[PDB]
Amino acid sequence: MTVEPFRNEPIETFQTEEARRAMREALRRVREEFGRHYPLYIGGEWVDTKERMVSLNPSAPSEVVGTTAKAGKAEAEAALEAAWKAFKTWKDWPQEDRSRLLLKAAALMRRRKRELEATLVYEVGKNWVEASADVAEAIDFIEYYARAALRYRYPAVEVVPYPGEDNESFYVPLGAGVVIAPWNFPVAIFTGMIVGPVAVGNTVIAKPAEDAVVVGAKVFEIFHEAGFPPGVVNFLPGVGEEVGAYLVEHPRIRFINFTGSLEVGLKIYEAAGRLAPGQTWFKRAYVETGGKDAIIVDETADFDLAAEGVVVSAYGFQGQKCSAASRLILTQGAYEPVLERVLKRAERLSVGPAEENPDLGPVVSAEQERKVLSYIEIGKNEGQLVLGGKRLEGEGYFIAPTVFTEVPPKARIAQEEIFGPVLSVIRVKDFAEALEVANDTPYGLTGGVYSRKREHLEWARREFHVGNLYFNRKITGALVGVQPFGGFKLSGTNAKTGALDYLRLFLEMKAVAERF
Amino acid sequence: MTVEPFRNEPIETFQTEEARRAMREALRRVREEFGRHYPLYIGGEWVDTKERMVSLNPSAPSEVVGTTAKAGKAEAEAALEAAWKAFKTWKDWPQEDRSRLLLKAAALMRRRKRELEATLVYEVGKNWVEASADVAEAIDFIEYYARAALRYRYPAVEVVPYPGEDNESFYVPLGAGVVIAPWNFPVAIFTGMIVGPVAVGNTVIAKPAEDAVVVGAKVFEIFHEAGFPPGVVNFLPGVGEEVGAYLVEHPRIRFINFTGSLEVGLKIYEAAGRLAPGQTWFKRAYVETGGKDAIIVDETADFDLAAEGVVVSAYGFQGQKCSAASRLILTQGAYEPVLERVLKRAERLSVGPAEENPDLGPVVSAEQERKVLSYIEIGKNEGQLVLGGKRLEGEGYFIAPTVFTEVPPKARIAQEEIFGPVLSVIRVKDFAEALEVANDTPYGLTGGVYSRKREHLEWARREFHVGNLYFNRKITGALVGVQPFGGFKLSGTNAKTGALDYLRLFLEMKAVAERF
Ligand code: NA
Ligand code: NA
Repeated sequence: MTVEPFRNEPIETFQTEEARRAMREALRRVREEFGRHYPLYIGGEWVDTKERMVSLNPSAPSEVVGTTAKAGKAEAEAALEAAWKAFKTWKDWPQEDRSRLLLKAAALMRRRKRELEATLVYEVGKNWVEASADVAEAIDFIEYYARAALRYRYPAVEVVPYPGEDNESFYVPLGAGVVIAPWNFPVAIFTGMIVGPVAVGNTVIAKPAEDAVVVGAKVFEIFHEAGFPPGVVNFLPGVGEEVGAYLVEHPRIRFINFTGSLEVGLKIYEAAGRLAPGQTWFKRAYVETGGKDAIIVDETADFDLAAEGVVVSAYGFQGQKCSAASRLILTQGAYEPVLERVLKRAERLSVGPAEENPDLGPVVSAEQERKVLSYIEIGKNEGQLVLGGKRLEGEGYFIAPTVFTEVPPKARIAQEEIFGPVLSVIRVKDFAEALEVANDTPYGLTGGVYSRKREHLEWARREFHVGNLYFNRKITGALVGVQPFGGFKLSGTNAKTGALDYLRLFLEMKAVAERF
Repeated sequence: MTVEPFRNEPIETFQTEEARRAMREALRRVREEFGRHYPLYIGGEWVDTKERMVSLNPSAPSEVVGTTAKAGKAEAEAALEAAWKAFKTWKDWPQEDRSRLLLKAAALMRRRKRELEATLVYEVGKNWVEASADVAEAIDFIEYYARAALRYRYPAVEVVPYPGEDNESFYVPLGAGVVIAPWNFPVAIFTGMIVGPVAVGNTVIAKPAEDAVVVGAKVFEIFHEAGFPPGVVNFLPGVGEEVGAYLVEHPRIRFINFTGSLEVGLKIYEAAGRLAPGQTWFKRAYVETGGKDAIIVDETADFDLAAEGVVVSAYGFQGQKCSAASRLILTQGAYEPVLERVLKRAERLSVGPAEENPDLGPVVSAEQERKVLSYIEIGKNEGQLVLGGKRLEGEGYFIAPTVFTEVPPKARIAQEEIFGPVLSVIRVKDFAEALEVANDTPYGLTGGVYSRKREHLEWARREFHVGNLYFNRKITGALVGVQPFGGFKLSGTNAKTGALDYLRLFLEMKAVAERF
């Protein structure tokens, strides 16, 4: 099969009247549908339940954006049966056929981009460009994995020949697994985590984050329309740990693909290591578990450029990114000039209902707000609050862009993932100390350096121990294909998304010799 | 760096007078050297201990092949410190330099081939050709991984370009890890499990199997002579669980490479899933955990060819292989002709001291002998004993080639890995039933089919669910490069040895972007 070379889906900036008009139209359609109910999707059909889940607007939490069905263990077992039944034949599809199915799904998603963006705006409080980046990335994952999967097609393995024999090695999919998706990229990462394993012959049971069940269902409408055979992909929104735990611990779950908090990732990995009664394999678990990401700026940097990149990195989607700059490490000569610019830029950021395209919408839920406010309280004892640090007026979960300075490297706010608009500024003597401070956390996801000194940049290339490192630019928004995404240390298992290597994680190899 | 394309090291058959003469002299010199003491190897030096371990000749257990130092927790910690210290600079060696070091080690091993084979004969009771295949495979691992490592060299990752930026993805080694090696291939697999990680910049603490500590020490002599920097490879023979448990559970062990029993493998995988106090990463654990491997024969096969291949697969190295044919599955039309041929061939097999180059030497230890004899007692009550089934006379651990027939597919002797010269013959209606029975174990390592029917071979290609499948030939002796080796299900994690993919397991990826 021959398609155009992969390119990334353009991220809409809404600079044209037509773009703005199209968004307003999408926002109107989506809100007119706030009354909709979305069932489970199991074995190729929408399956409702007696109990339901409610999805709220974080910019107006008294407003319901939709309701969904609620899976328990029984529906989890039904989905598992459907997934294994589907696997028996889905595994035998030619790779070209599976890749075409994905390409169809990408084309349908592209055609519904505005509707999906507008759903992210209302359901998770993304502003317009954050919303567009999320959906574009989801399209990218489907387009990239469709093509990348062909690189593994029968028989892909390079082997040494032997006289009088055919020696053939080839990959085969694992089976049925469970995807446990995050709320902060509930189209992009939700889609990527499902379609990567599915592209090469696996089948998947997907549990959306509670906060983003509506947009998850809409992605499944796309899967349904694309025509994935029954049981290949399944959708199980649920409350609390019931569904996820049942599947993670199940003897017949073959793999687990997880993105979310370290607390939960650690439990998943530990459970994956155990042989459940009657289990007949070693479970694979892929976890991406967040970061405490730093930007270093030294005295040679373009300070204006640095301040812009820090502000985008720290406060983009309200700092609710595993990639967010939550630490700003400044050498002596960079401290005053950089901090002053960061403060001036940050104090101008607007915060309000996401649909108005503010610089920041609200945090995602009452629980997120509680967590972020609690860390702000901790931060008041550990550093010097110099900007924000409070809830803003309205029922929406609006929190001001927050900055603490003179933060000790080993402070709780300098070590623990806050996942909100809170930046900790750390002052260091020189570049060597900046690297030491950058490295001394349990995590290793993203990092950045602003500097004009080549020796400092190339030193960081070698020694700033993070999976995704960026020089003289923002540290968020890794692009599929361009920047393989995934970390070191307690940021997870280094499963690089948007990379050729990702699909190998969902395959095993068979070696077959015939002696003639 | 440019070297000749990889070829496998030829396996000596000892058919020429020159080869016999060389081998007799090598065996004489090794025997003359019985009783020699080998210390631990830690941070570039041989380090002795007060306690010692004894290695016996399984063909004449009153004979002490040698003794070694015995490591406990303190020596394990000293080795870990040395391995992390070495890692700091070893990771920074150009890949060409590391690869050249492996090539030197291969050249030195090649020059000591006869001595190592003779050490295997005396220490683990391999006959001459089994010893030669073992050493040749060790040489192959070093040659193969030296070349394969270069395919991963800076910056190896294929990424999509982006305007105005350099995007550079590359691999880095993980750190210091522990190797727990088996007694049955204590040159080949001991070597491969160590030099693979080490090739790409990792460092290793290696624990030899208790029964094979002398040959492990000799491999370390080669490593020391080759000039691996201090700390890069470390040798810790020990008794029982102490050293292995201490390292597997350690917060500062980065990875674990294991080959041995399912029982032990399951505990290792479970422990690697836990975060030890102060641990700052998700451990990787690679395990290869044995098999219950079948050869299917149908009525279309060459029955004499099948019987030869079955006897070799079942009884080579006394059936003490993860790859050994421990099940013979015969369709109704093949049952009588193949079984009669197998019986006639097996009853002619010689058994005696390994130095005599018999068809079968002894099993490896008194405990192994006990276990195998216990399973023979179990088998007598499950199927029909038709050959052997007893210990022979002599102090060496000699067990007769054993055959049970009309074995129920779910019998313990048809399910559990006996690891001795015991073949279980299962009679089935047809090929479909043969595949069902072949698949219905918890394992998935090796298997074979003797058939002339193309439809049956190609059906097995798709449905006989084992990592290493062979048609119309023996199912043991997978060659490095030619047949990537590793299984499915409870045969382990499908870490394919002697394959390009093996080295990827010991690397993580970094993505570094510079916006100009
Ligand atoms: Na919501
Ligand atoms: Na021994």
